[PDB]
Amino acid sequence: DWVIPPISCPENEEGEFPKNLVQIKSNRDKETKVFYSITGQGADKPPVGVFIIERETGWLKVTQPLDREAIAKYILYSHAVSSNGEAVEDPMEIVITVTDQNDNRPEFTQEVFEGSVAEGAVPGTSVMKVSATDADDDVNTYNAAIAYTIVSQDPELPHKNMFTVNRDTGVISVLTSGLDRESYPTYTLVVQAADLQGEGLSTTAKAVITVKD
Amino acid sequence: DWVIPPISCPENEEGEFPKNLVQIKSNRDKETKVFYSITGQGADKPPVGVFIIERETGWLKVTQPLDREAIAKYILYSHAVSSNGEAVEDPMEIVITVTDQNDNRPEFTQEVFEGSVAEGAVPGTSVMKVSATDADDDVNTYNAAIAYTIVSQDPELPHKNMFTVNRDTGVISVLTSGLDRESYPTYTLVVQAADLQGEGLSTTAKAVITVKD
Ligand SMILES: [Ca+2]
Ligand SMILES: [Ca+2]
Ligand SMILES: [Ca+2]
Ligand SMILES: [Ca+2]
Ligand SMILES: [Ca+2]
Ligand SMILES: [Ca+2]
Repeated sequence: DWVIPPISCPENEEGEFPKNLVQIKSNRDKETKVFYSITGQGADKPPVGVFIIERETGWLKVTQPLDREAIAKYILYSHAVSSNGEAVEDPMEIVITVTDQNDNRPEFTQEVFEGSVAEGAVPGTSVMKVSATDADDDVNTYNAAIAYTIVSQDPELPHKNMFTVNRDTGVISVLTSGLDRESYPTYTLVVQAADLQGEGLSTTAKAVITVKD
Repeated sequence: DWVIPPISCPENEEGEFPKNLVQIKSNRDKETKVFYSITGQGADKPPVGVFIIERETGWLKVTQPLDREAIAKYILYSHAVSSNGEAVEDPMEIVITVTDQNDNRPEFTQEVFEGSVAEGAVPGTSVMKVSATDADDDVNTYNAAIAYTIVSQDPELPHKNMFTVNRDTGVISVLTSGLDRESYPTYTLVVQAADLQGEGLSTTAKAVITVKD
């Protein structure tokens, strides 16, 4: 069957407010003068006044930019009251969904990750995992699709690239041979996480790897 | 009962196109992949491509600025077809109404109106009528609500204001005494018509009045 989807409104809208969303209507507006109102969170309950309805025309409007990450869905109820003061409809549920924009940058779950690896570990050996989260919409967009990279390694010995990271999982592995605890007991890697599959907003953190016997 | 009003779109919209109007949906999109299309005048029939629908999301959009005075109402039908090629809904009627903007100036139905009046006619005597039309929406707005005025009179004798016009009807009447055929056999009046009850767009024409015995 054909059905009516929730009203959709993108977050972070700019320009002239308020903005029309949709017109609601009671077909009793034929017999009497009808006045429309809305109730619910976002209307008369917190956050108050985010949405309003024009009492005589039935035009539902949004008055401010929205934030999906604050509230992703609103449930309101419309009311219809004649000029003589009687409700001429049962209140009608109205659903509004807020659509996503890429406005949150990824964040590593810690500033410094620690791991260790045996000096004799064969190339390919998994050492540790770095992890980042992204508040944007991972279900319907790539705004939270994170790619992990290694930005730098200190020291750059015995080779510049002793390790590699899984672009999707943040698991760091031994890339080449030569780890040597006596010479270089510790490595500090700067790792990067970036959304839009690596092309978007980005953040960095450190991974400190202790070489063991 | 609560009912669904036609989609409303203001004429002469500016900025980024296309613009979203509303999202339609088949709840069979649960069982199979659904592809949406629209037919009708404004879609696949002239004017072609004014409205389109995004095949996978169901978002109906308008691609150009509209002109209420060209077309004030569109009737389209939406279709729903599975990826395997069967229609999964009966086509649904979709109505779009175009809302008015004050973009037509009034026009007198002729460039020169002619009338005559007996020189002895008492003040108040109705002489002639000027008439203007306005293509904008006279039902729902004041965009075609015309006010008539007299801009000038030639000659300005025996008095500057021998006549007056009904602001609403354009009927011109004798305002004062002194008309005298031998002295001033003819008057040329410039009359004005302006919408928004006199405050809006305006045009002028002439009224030529012959004084009779
Ligand atoms: Ca946000
Ligand atoms: Ca993001
Ligand atoms: Ca977001
Ligand atoms: Ca127009
Ligand atoms: Ca007009
Ligand atoms: Ca118009």
